[PDB]
Amino acid sequence: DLSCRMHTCFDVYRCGFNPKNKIKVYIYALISREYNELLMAISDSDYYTDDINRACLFVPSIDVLNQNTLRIKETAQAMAQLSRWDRGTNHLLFNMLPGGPPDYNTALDVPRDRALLAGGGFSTWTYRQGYDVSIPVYSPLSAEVDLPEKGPGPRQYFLLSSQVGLHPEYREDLEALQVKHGESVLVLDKRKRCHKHQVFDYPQVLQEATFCVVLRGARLGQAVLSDVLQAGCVPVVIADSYILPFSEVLDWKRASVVVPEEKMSDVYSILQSIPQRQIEEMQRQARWFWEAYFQSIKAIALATLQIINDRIYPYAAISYEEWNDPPAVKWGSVSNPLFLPLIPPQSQGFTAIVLTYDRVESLFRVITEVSKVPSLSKLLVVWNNQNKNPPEDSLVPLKVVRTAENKLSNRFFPYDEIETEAVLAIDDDIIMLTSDELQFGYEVWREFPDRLVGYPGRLHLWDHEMNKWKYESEWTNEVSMVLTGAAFYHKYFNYLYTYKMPGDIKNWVDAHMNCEDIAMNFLVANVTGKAVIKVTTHMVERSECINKFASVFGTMPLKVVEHRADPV
Amino acid sequence: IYKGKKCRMESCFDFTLCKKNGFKVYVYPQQKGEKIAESYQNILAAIEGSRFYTSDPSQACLFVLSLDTLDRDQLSPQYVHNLRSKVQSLHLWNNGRNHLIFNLYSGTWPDYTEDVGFDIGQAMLAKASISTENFRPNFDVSIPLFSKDHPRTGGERGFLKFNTIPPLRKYMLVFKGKRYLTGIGSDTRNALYHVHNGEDVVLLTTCKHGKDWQKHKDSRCDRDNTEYEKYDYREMLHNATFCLVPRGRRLGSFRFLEALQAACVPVMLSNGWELPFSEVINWNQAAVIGDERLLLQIPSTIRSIHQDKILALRQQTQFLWEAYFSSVEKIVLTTLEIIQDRIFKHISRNSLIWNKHPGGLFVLPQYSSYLGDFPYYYANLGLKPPSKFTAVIHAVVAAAKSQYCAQIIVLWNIITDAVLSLDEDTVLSTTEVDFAFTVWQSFPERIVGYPARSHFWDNSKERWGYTSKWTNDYSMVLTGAAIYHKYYHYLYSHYLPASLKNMVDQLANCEDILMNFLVSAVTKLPPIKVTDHFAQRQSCMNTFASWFGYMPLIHSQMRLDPV
Ligand SMILES: CC(=O)N[C@@H]1[C@@H](O)[C@H](O[C@@H]2O[C@H](C(=O)O)[C@@H](O[C@H]3O[C@H](CO)[C@@H](O)[C@H](O)[C@H]3NC(C)=O)[C@H](O)[C@H]2O)[C@@H](CO)O[C@@H]1O
Ligand SMILES: *[C@@H]1O[C@H](CO)[C@@H](O[C@@H]2O[C@H](CO)[C@@H](O[C@@H]3O[C@H](CO)[C@@H](O)[C@H](O)[C@@H]3O)[C@H](O)[C@H]2NC(C)=O)[C@H](O)[C@H]1NC(C)=O
Ligand SMILES: O=c1ccn([C@@H]2O[C@H](COP(=O)(O)OP(=O)(O)O)[C@@H](O)[C@H]2O)c(=O)[nH]1
Ligand SMILES: O=c1ccn([C@@H]2O[C@H](COP(=O)(O)OP(=O)(O)O)[C@@H](O)[C@H]2O)c(=O)[nH]1
Ligand SMILES: *[C@@H]1O[C@H](CO)[C@@H](O)[C@H](O)[C@H]1NC(C)=O
Repeated sequence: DLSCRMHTCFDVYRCGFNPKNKIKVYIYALISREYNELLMAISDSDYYTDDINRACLFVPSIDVLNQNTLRIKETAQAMAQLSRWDRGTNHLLFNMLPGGPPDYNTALDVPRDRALLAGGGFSTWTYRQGYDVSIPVYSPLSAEVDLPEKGPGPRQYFLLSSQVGLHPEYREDLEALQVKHGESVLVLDKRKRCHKHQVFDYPQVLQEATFCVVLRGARLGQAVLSDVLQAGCVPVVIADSYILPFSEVLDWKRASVVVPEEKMSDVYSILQSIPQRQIEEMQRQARWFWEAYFQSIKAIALATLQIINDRIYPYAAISYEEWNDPPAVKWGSVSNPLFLPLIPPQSQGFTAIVLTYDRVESLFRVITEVSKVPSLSKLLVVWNNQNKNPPEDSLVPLKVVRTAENKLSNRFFPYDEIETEAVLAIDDDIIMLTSDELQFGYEVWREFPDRLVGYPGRLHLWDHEMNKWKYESEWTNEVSMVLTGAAFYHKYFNYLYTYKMPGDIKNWVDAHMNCEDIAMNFLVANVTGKAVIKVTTHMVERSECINKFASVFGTMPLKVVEHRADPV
Repeated sequence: IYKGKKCRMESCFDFTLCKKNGFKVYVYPQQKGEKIAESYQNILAAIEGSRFYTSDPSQACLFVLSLDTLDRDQLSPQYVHNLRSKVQSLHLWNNGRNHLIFNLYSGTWPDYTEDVGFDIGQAMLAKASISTENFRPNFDVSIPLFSKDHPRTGGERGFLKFNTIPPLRKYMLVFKGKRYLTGIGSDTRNALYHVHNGEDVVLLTTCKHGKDWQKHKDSRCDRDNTEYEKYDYREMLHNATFCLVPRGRRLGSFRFLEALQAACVPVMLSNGWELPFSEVINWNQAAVIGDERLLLQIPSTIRSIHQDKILALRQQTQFLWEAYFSSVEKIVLTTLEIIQDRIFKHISRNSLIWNKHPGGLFVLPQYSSYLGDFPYYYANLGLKPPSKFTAVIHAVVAAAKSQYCAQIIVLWNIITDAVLSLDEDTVLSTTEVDFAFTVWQSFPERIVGYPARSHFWDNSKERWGYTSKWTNDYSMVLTGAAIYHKYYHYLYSHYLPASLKNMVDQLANCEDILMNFLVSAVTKLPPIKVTDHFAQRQSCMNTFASWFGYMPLIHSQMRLDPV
């Protein structure tokens, strides 16, 4: 039934909400090594369970992928005899050759009144939009030969077409393009690719071209797609009405070029319009797609089950960036959680937090100086001494909080008493600040809600002699960090420091009693991916802290900027 | 065969008419004798004010009717009779081949189906409430259901002024809407008292539908009505985290757009509803989609959602509203751009442009399909801003600059992404230019320049102003000493309609003002300042604001300076 969707022909009572938002797949017990490997990959995943009454999906142990000897009536009989058919309400089916010798229906020919199909070649007419999933067609050449991981760059050829048994029209148009341009378009004829008076190896010839052509010879889905992705050349699918595999989640627009079948003589002109940078990007995306989804049957099975699980639990679906980022750009990505360009008004203010151990004579000065500024809402003071008590009745709203333990990281806890967004963390030692400076700092924070706005300026440099980072403060020519003393920042940064801090950085800063500002700067510069705004054995410890923070992150999130904000 | 209900672009569409790189839409003239609704007037004005509008029928490859098709219920007062004859009698109908039909309501009382009435044929319909089982995957466009008072231009700027953590409020799931005693589609609303709770899941219902509801009422309605009048609906949506948007008579409802304005994450209950612009917008980032069959355990599922997920959903809801749903002009332009992104499937927008700032309506893929050619997607990729800039000088003197300057272009009357626009009467040192470019590298989306001017709202004349001396703040930086992205040149030349630029040319100025308007509209962020002839500026600003519908300029009192 082509009209079936996930809201009508699917059953959601069977599997509902669970703490671990993963669907549970049950496999029936009964041939191709392909299907055997698919089932083994499913079994050794997080989705395999027993107690059929508890699982949601069902994957029959019947050979479906190859339609040449499918015995469609026998497959229908097996599906009926599955003893758990239930009109195929939740069953998942896998296929990669949806074609028949009389006619290519571009879909499985079994009845499958409501069964879910994960096919290789789907047309835009035989593909259920939110129900079915388009899976890649597997070529054994992907694992048979391990091509070198050649980097992106210039190549000898520009356009290539290595296919066998094409229709005469396509080949004639390709030969016309080759005689028209020459030395860039190479049409190969019949694991060996044979040109005129020259021989190439099929897996390795694709490495010499920056574009590889995939055409519709039969079934609308060709195994050459996986080889093209593996070799790194950008696939040019000229198979109109073809839905690219995993197009639901993957962005095929950044990895392949699709040209309609009518404009085949225009292929060269279309491909000349693409700049080289997008060529490199598409090559990297193709390599990543092969190594993550096309490489093995296990990747295909995992991606299919994960797409289905995202469909059944939309609130848990993984991110788009996780779907289509190579690990290089995934590590280089930012994904700022505070990305809305909204400017909060002056109605709210900042909940100032003052961290003190001793020096309760500058702290009174600090409170007096901070309280004079406008827009201040709450002056929280955190008391870390287990021994000394704060002066009671000797101290606009003010709250004094006592810490269970004396840890330096108690100035960054998310307190429910904070009803604003800006948080001004200020220490007692800083006294040369006026009200107008704090007010202008808050005004600057209004336009930059997702980054530090701190008055002190400290940077870092690279030392050639020791091959380690160093902490530099004596001279000011550029700024990479602003100390948490008198630093405006979002309360979400406090939440991140308290909970989402990788490694043992919180434990380390608690133990060493120092280097909280550097850790805060590191975390903020990593999460937001933006620099900081400055408003106009001590050193060894700071340098060791910087080196440790760089080691735990694997790189240096800090960025050098030479600009400061001052009143107009 | 494939020319019936199962129409797609490669079967029921004439690519040869669009094969010319000139995608234009043609509006039928009015018959001057048929009643027309205000919403359809807004749709037609949005199409006609767009750059896609052309008067010559031959050049256009997209057609939109002049007859009101938005209201297709015979019980409604905007229904147009004998529309089948009036659509078959058209000379350019051509079986509705390249015709785009807008629709908002359909169906009769006994069963609200997709009764558009007249034979659509091969035309594509931008219907509001589309069931997924009756939606063409790459042919139809699902549009939001907007009111007759929905703004034509501009917008309400959303509601979420503060991004608060934890991203929670006084209640969690809220719904104040009518429950229908008889009819179709009231099951989910009637079954809400099962999950109604205290001040965590407050679900209000009203049985006062029509005039004969008294006969069909039950014992439950008596208590509901008194408690219904306790909370205000607009207030309730603002004290709520998740806004329930169930199915009423039809799949779509006005409550979806109200959930997005209120910044509450909508929890749709309508089964099989093709969400507005689903084919280009990822709806798992701005909303929570939950089946109405598992209605009882919905609140537990909502509680299971992590706080970071809630923060991301709320912000994405805000962005999506302010990008693609704020005004009917935005909806029409979104539908037209979705249409345009299917003719040439190599010059179209990827899924990252639609679902990230600034949105697809300001990102034109005809400039380039490479995300690195735009100033918005450097952080998302692993790229850095370009290190070289092209200096463009418009001459109607010194020009001493070598560092960071790949080339100098002098215009008498571009390879790098960054563009330095300079006026020959302005003298700038090379160190200043280098500092400006270094500042721009941190903020590639904005405009970084030395001159700055601001605006004001004069209540006496109800008119926008322009000041240029000793301002305490600023919202515009002149292009005469500014650094920006060449895509802004492309956007100015190919996005704004010819009228604004024509007035700019005829007034001999006001191009920098319009440039600042455009950049502030696309970025929604103020520019950065680094360190008789006066009368027409106000008219320029008023005309530009009238075209936009609001004032995109945002004040700023910061000033980046070297250390
Ligand atoms: C006993 C019985 O079977 N009664 C029904 C009677 O309730 C129906 O009356 C209603 O017609 C309303 C109407 O105004 O025509 C109709 O409201 C709808 O139409 C208006 C425009 O006229 C739209 O603006 C509304 O959005 C739409 N209301 C919705 C979506 O509910 C209402 O739905 C009907 O209840 C009557 C048909 O008129 O049929 C029987 O007599
Ligand atoms: C923000 O912090 C995260 C981690 O908290 C950073 O991700 C880490 O990035 C580094 C490289 O920048 C990755 O190192 C790489 O590890 C692989 C093996 O995993 C190795 O083969 C490579 O040669 C390289 O050393 C590291 O794995 C990665 N960690 C995680 C958990 O993803 C991220 O880069 C930081 N962001 C910024 C902007 O600094
Ligand atoms: O056991 C301790 C010692 C110090 N501090 C905090 O350390 C800060 C003082 O740091 P320091 O005296 O090093 O500042 P500096 O002298 O470097 O300006 C104050 O906020 C104290 O609350 C703390 O929380 N616990
Ligand atoms: O107390 C209320 C109840 C409803 N509405 C409005 O009524 C519409 C949805 O209510 P209804 O039950 O009529 O939805 P329908 O099922 O009729 O679409 C929205 O525009 C709401 O803003 C409102 O403003 N206040
Ligand atoms: C909901 O928020 C508004 C803020 O605009 C507030 O005025 C109102 O009192 C809140 N609701 C309740 C029930 O307090």
